[PDB]
Amino acid sequence: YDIQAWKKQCEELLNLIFQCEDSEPFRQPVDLLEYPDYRDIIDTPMDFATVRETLEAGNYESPMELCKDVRLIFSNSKAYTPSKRSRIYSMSLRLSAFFEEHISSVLSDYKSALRFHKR
Ligand SMILES: CN(C)C(=O)c1cn[nH]c1
Repeated sequence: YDIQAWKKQCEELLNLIFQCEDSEPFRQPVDLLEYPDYRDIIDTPMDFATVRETLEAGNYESPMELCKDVRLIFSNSKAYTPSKRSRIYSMSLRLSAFFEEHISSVLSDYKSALRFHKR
């Protein structure tokens, strides 16, 4: 029932994601010189260094907000990909599966702790 535990749990999951080779295209903002039309397709860029920075600055109130930004990294890749078989999109699906498998308990424990707090 620790209401603050999610933060270190998210920091550790971000460390795992950064050690994963599949995260490389998503570690920093998409380079507009490499993908000139990126902002014509994507309205809200997102990347793992921005998520880590937001977390470390104390600018996420809950793991749900962090989860929303991580899911936006994956939906941006899906929207930008020219093919469902592209290399970078294929990496995003594996990384998404790994992130969802690990964030599930973080979200569950946080919501349970918050419900206990207002019991
Ligand atoms: C990060 N990035 C450039 C992408 O998500 C992408 C998706 N398909 N091709 C490139």
